[PDB]
Amino acid sequence: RSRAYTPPEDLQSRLESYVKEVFLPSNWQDISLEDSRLKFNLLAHLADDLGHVVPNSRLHQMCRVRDVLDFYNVPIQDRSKFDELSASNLPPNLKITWSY
Amino acid sequence: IGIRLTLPPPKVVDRWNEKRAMFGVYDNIGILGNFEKHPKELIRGPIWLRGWKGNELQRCIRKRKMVGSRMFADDLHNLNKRIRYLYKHFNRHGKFR
Amino acid sequence: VKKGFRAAFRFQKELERQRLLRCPPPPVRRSEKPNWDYHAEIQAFGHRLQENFSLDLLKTAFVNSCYIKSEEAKRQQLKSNQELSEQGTSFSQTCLTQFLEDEYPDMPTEGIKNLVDFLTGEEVVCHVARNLAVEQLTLSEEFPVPPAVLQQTFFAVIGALLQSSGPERTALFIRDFLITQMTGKELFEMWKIINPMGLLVEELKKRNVSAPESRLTRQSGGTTALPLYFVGLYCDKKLIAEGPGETVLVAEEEAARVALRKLYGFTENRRPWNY
Amino acid sequence: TARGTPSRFLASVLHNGLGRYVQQLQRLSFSVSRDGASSRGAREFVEREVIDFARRNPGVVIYVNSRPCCVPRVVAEYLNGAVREESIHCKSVEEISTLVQKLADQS
Amino acid sequence: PYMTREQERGHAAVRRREAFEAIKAAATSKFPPHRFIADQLDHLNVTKKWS
Repeated sequence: RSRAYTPPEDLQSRLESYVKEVFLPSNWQDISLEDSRLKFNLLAHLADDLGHVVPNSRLHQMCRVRDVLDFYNVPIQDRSKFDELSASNLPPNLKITWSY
Repeated sequence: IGIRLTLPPPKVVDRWNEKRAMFGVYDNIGILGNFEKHPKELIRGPIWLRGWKGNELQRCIRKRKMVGSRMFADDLHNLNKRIRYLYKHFNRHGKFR
Repeated sequence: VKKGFRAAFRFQKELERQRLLRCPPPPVRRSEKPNWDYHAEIQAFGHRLQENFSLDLLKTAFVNSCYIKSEEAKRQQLKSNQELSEQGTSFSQTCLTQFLEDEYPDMPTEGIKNLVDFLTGEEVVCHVARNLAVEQLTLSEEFPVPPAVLQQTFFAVIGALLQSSGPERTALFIRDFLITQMTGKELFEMWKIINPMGLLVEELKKRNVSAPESRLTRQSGGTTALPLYFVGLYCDKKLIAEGPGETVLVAEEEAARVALRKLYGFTENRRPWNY
Repeated sequence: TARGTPSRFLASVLHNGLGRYVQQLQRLSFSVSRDGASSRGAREFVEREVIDFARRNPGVVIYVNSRPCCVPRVVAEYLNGAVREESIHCKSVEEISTLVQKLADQS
Repeated sequence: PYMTREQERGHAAVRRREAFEAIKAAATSKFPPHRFIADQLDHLNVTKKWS
């Protein structure tokens, strides 16, 4: 499978719905997930629906649900620098070839 | 003339052999093995420097007094000569004294 | 064997350097070496010279006859160039003649036409074209392209410039490239004549003045094998030129060349061309 | 030393200041290695600087090869046929920028 | 000369004292330079790639 991921807007609403299944108290974006079981449940649901699972080195930075929302609102350009240089609409006098 | 005219055959080094894929396995047998062993007693080689370091003179003294009764005659004479010379040098020659 | 690998590779590169300085390869068209895409190079040629061609015209300006015929022949296993080139050479001769008539008023039409066909001659046009990278883009059948196809292509480029962006811009183009080539070049190195004193008397009679009388101004070392004679032409007690030589006859001839320059307003002290 | 090497007289290409000025460099040819340390300083020059150099004087056609080699180099082809080869192995950003500007600013 | 010796006495004392104090601060100020994490972790990119 592929890495590429771009944040759906409805994701916002999606998050709340998932939180509802595993938590009723408002100010919901500031729920604290230090209870490990609930954190696992929420993150697994988001991963299996949106096809993007949090990295190990970022799983401790996010202790509040606001941080889950913040992390899921960043895109990932899963392309080598070849594709981005090509897509940068180079001027007329520049040609790049890549032998792969 | 001090240069060749044909490239040597390109050596193939298998960087993922056995003896390269384990270099250091059990090199921490103490800090996480209840200290039963010591890495000293993992290193193969001569009986007189399994886990020991010294200069040439000390090394040859150790070779003498630890295996210098099983070593062939001419080698032993060379060794005693070497001790005599390195003694003279280390103890009477040099800039610093 | 010394164990190692660096010196072997440095030596291989040195030997290939020597072997490619000894037996250089047969020169091949720059459109068969690596790093070549035609469209980008044409557009860069346009931008280099500070003009904005019509890309279709500038593409048609390099499609010589020879390449078209050769490709047609190979197709057993496209517009032409003559039009743009003919328009270009027509405009080139007209505008060069107009320029030189404006700057130099006192020259006959034979000298002006000689200077025109020099500045559109094969050698000078080829020089400018080679040092404008035209033959790299030129399509032909034999590389290096012969001076003929090369001249035709350069004037085809000027023709496309005309038909794209106007006589005035094309005039400044010709001014910037062709007319510059007569800088430093003295007159009679461009206008190859013989027997100068004849043309001198012809011109002075056309101005209703006597045939000029020649005398000896300065003389040093008359007998030896390295003499210097100064011959001065005169026009009834007034002097119109003098010249040095190693014979009184060559001195006469070159004083004639000097006077002929002075009358035609083409001396070395002339006001430089105003760019 | 002067005697042991050639010489010349001061010269332009085509009297290159009278009518106008034409940039003498037609072409630059960068060769870089996608995965190789020696080309590191060159690699970023294809990411950061080359786009602005390409736009900053448009008469030069810039090619970049991106082969799976281990060595870079830059070929500077000029109007009058001269080819200036330059080596950029084991170099950095600022010195490669200075080199390419120096190539594109001389006959 | 402008000022007899008795007049110049100590007139530029303040300037000399502050200059010597600047010397003393410069002398006393020597110490090893700092050491940042950025240097040690930016040496770690002599193995960049494209992919």
